[PDB]
Amino acid sequence: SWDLVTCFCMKPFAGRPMIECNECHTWIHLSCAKIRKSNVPEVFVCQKCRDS
Amino acid sequence: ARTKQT
Ligand SMILES: [Zn+2]
Ligand SMILES: [Zn+2]
Repeated sequence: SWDLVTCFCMKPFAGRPMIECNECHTWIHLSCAKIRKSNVPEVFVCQKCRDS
Repeated sequence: ARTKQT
């Protein structure tokens, strides 16, 4: 759990808020994605997916 | 979105 690395920042979950990309199904940290806890989008597509 | 720890 705690040490599982999935985000493109190559750093682990570590209990941090995360959001799953709807296109590549990768868990990304909210901070890395530039998303606030108070304003989570209903559909999330990560930057890697957006860059083609 | 499918989130955790939010
Ligand atoms: Zn990250
Ligand atoms: Zn993606």
